[PDB]
Amino acid sequence: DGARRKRVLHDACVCGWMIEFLQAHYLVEDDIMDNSVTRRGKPCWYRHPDVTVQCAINDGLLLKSWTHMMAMHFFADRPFLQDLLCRFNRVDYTTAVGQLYDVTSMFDSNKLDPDVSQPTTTDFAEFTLSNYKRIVKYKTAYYTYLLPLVMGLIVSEALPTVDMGVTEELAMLMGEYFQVQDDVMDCFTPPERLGKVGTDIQDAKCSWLAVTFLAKASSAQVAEFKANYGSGDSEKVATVRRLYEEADLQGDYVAYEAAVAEQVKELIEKLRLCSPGFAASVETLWGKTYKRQK
Amino acid sequence: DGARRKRVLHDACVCGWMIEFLQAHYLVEDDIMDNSVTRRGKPCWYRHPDVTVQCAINDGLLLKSWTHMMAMHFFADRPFLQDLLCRFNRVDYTTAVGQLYDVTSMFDSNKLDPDVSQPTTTDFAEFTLSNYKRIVKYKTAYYTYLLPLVMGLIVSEALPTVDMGVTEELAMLMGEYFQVQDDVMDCFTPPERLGKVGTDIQDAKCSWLAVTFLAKASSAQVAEFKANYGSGDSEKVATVRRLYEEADLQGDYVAYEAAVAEQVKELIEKLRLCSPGFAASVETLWGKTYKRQK
Amino acid sequence: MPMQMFMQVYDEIQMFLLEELELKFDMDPNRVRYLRKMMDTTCLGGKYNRGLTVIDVAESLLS
Amino acid sequence: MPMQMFMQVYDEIQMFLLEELELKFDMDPNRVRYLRKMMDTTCLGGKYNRGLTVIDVAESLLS
Ligand SMILES: [Mg+2]
Ligand SMILES: [Mg+2]
Ligand SMILES: [Mg+2]
Ligand SMILES: [Mg+2]
Ligand SMILES: [Mg+2]
Ligand SMILES: [Mg+2]
Repeated sequence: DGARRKRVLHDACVCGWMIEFLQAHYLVEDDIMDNSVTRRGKPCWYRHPDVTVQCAINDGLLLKSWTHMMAMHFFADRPFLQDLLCRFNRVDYTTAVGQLYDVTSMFDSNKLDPDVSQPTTTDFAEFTLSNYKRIVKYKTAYYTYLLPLVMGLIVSEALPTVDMGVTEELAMLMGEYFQVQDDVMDCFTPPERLGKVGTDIQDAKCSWLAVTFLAKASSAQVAEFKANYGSGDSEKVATVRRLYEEADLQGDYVAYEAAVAEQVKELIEKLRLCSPGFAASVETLWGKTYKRQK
Repeated sequence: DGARRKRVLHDACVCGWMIEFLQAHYLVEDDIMDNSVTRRGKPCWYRHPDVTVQCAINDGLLLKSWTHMMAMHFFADRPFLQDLLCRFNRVDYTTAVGQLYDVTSMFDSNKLDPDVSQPTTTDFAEFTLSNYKRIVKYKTAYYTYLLPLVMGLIVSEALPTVDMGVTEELAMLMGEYFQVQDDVMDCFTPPERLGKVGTDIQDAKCSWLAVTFLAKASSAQVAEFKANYGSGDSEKVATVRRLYEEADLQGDYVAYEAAVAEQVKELIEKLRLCSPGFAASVETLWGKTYKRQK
Repeated sequence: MPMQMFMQVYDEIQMFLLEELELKFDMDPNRVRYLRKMMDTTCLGGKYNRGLTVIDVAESLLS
Repeated sequence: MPMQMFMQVYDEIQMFLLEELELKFDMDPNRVRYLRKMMDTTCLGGKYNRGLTVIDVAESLLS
C-alpha cells in the first residue's frame, strides 16, 4: 500500500500548485498596483507588449479561479475538501486585507474618505513598526508561511497532530522576516540578481527600511527623507538610499535577524517534542529563508 | 413549524447577497477594464476622488472574498454548503472566461500572443453573431440568470425536483436577451435614465449592435463604421450612432425580442409541467427582463 | 416585504464582516469606515434582481 | 525528486484546465494558447517554495 503514499504525494502537489497559482494571481495584481516594471527577470505580465492592462487584471482573476477549479477536480471525493477550501479562502481574504494596509499606508488614515481627495502623508506619523508588523502579518505571513504548512498537514490527515499555537507563532515570525528581507533586497540587491526593479521608495511604501530609519533618525535626517521619499526622480531615490546607508540599517538588520533566528530556534524545539517530523520540514522551510540571497 | 420557512428565507437572503457582492466585485473591476465614468448615478468606484486605482482593484477583490466569508459564517453548519460553493465558483470562473472573451474581442485572435504588440482589428472579422453569443453566454447569463435560480433551489433543497436541461436553456436565452438589452441602452438610452455613460463604441466592443450592423450593412457603411469605431472622439462616436439608426437596428431588435419572448414562453410551459412553483418564479424573473427600461 | 427583509440581512451581514475586521484582523476605525462606504456604494443602489430572485424562488418552492 | 513530480502534476493540471476550456467553454485554440503562455509566465519561474513546502510537509508526515 504505497497507494496512500501516492495519493498524499499527488494531493500535496495539487495543493502546492493551488498556492503557487494563488501567488501568481497576487503578483499579477500586485505589479499593476505597485507600478512595477519587471518580475523574475522578465517584464511584469501587464507590461508584456501584447497584454493590455485591462486584460492583465482579468488574467489575474482567471489565476485565482483556477485554484478553485483544480481543487474541485482533484479533491471532488475527498473528506477534507470542505476544510481545505475554508482555510484557503480565509488566508486569501486575510491576504487581501493585508494589501489594503500596504496600499493605504501612505495616506493619513484619519483623512481616509472615498468622497474626498488626499495626497501622500507629509508627516509619516503611521510609519511605525507597529503598523509595519500588521501590514506584513496579513499581506505575506499567512499565505507564504502558514498556509503551505497547513495544506501539507491536511492532505496528510495530520492537522490535529501539531501544536497550532506554536506553528502560528513560527509562521508569523518567519513570515515577517521574509518580508523584511523582501524590503531590504528591494532597495539594496541589484535588479539582475533579484529579478525585479525595486519600487518601494518611489511608491512611498511603509517598508521596514522606512520605519526603522524613522525611529532612530535625527530630525535633520528625517527632513531630508521627507523631501525625497515617494518620488520617481532618480537623484531623489538615490538620496533615500544614502540616508539608509548612513543610518546603519545593515546593523539593525543583523540584530533583527539574530533575534528572529534564536526565537525561531526555540519554537522549533517546542514543536519537535510531540511532533518531530513536522518540526523537520519547518526547519527546512526556515533553511530556505534564513539569509536567502534569492 | 414556520421555522423551516424562516431558515429557508434567511438562507435565501444571504445567497442573494452572495450574488450581489459577486456582481459588485465584477462591476468595480469591469469599470476599470472598460474605462467607465459613471455607475448607478454616481462615479465609478475607481473614479471616486479618494479612491486610487490600485486600491479599487483590491477592493474589488475584498468584495469577492466577502461572498465566501458570509457563506461560511451563515452556512457553517449547513449540509449544502460545499454543493453551494462549488457551483458558485464554477459560475464565477465561467464569468471570468466570458470577460476574457469580451476584453479580447477587438484583436485578431490569430495574432493574440503576449510577447508581441498588436492594434485593434481593422477588418472586424470576429464581430459575428456566433462570437457575440459566446461572449454573452459566459460573461452574463450564468451569473445573472442561472445562478440565482440555482441558489434558491439549493436552500429550498429542491434542486433535483426540476428539469435542469430546460432551466439552463431558459437561463441562456434570458441572459442573452438581457445583454442584448444592455448593449442597446449603452448606445441609445440617455445616461440619466441609465445611471451610466456608454463606453461600447469608444472601447470598440463586440456589442450586439456592432455585429448586427456589420452583418447587414453595405461595404460603404462598413468602411465608415471602420473609420469611426473604437475612438473617444465625439464626432466619430456620433457617426457610429447615426449608422446604427440609419441601418434600422431597431427593426431587428423588435424581431429578436419576439422570437426570444415566444421561445421563452414555450420553455416555461415545458417546465410548468413537473414544476409549477419554480416555473412561476421563472415567469416573474422573465417579467423583470422583458421590455425593461432600467 | 421581500425587499424589507433583504435589507435587514444586509445589515446583519455588514455587521458581521466589519466587526470581524475590527476583532480578528486588527483593523482601525478609519479603515473600517472606508470599507463600510465601499460596501454600500458598490453593493447598494441597483435594483437587486439577482438577489431578489433567490428569495422568490425559495418562497415559491417551500410549498 | 520533489521538483520532478511537482512539474509532472503541473502538466496534468495545465492539461485539465486548457482542455476543459476547449471542450466546455467553447474556446478557440488561439485563446487557449494565450492562456497557456500566461499560465507558464505567471506560475513558472520562481523558486516554488510555497508549493514545495506542501509536498515536503506531506512526505515527512506520512511515516
Ligand atoms: Mg505591493
Ligand atoms: Mg510589489
Ligand atoms: Mg517588495
Ligand atoms: Mg465589459
Ligand atoms: Mg463596463
Ligand atoms: Mg454595457
